[PDB]
Amino acid sequence: PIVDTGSVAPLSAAEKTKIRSAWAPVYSTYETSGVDILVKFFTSTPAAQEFFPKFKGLTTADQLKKSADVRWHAERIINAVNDAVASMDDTEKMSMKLRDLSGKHAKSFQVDPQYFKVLAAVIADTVAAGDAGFEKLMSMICILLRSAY
Amino acid sequence: PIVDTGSVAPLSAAEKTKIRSAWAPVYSTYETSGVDILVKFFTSTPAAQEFFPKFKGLTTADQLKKSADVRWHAERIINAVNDAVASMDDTEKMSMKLRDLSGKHAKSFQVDPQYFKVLAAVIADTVAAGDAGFEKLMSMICILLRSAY
Ligand code: HEM
Ligand code: HEM
Repeated sequence: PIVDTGSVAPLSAAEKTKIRSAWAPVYSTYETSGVDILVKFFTSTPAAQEFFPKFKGLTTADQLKKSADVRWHAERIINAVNDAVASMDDTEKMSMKLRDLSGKHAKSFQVDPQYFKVLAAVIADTVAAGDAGFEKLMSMICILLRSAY
Repeated sequence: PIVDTGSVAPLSAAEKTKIRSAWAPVYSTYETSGVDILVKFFTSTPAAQEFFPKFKGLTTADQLKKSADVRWHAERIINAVNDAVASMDDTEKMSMKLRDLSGKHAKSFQVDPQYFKVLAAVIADTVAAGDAGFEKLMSMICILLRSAY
């Protein structure tokens, strides 16, 4: 399961390879994947909706997929994950970028840190449901995303 | 015409209104608009191509529209303009964000500052060809984008 506290063991060359494979297809059409992942997370997790101000009024999954605000937010989130995937070999660069992002979530967007893993899970199901390796990569991302809180 | 030096007169309430109108449709489907604007700029301005490292190998306009790298870069650029459009009433906020962006272009991406206006022109043709008001908004953006150089 995905964790957002403590530490997780490094990624093995084997795990990185599977991740890159499962990711390629999804990121290949990130504009669609991203929106589905975000629309899914948003609709099924009511408690977290108050944190998407620009989505006020939107409710049906159909309205969301059409809002340019939703698409932009999804494209940015989905590309952040991609940056992480592209940096599995430079864990130092991966950290700097995410810690920076952590700060923005805590100081500006003011989002409750508990949902990072909830959304991470949706991304995991969609990309490679069941793969522990990918779950490990999402854990690193969640742990770093909470580093500024 | 669009300028990237000196200063330009403030935007009148009348100009801001036309801008918001011409922009709404374009930004409404920014993922497509952005890619066309960028693909157009890139293909017709060979001299500036060396500054898009992630596009090495890409040549036909068809290849570009399919690359995820091109789409992401276009979506980011097109949204930067949108941020500016959304801030015409808070020229102070508009400056901070752009100056920051100026620094990135000069210190990291290392892009030749002369093309800002060339691309700004393509964005102007597409959005509201001929409108001086919109050209004024693009000038503010180019002047600020060169402030770090
Ligand atoms: C793996 C999880 C997540 C990733 C990788 C992620 C990534 C990002 C990225 C890259 C941005 C763009 C920031 C910028 O424009 O500078 C962003 C913005 C934002 N994120 Fe997160 N995010 C995550 C989870 C969440 C969650 C769970 C929430 C809400 C419960 C959230 C709420 C926001 C908000 C409110 C913004 C600001 C959007 C705006 O006003 O334009 N994020 N996030
Ligand atoms: C109105 C004009 C322009 C705007 C508003 C604009 C906006 C942006 C934005 C918002 C980014 C994202 C930066 C980030 O990821 O933090 C960016 C990246 C970039 N821009 Fe500009 N840009 C403009 C013109 C240009 C021009 C003319 C060139 C090249 C001749 C250029 C080359 C780059 C490069 C190389 C990147 C880095 C892309 C990457 O490696 O991910 N930009 N620009």
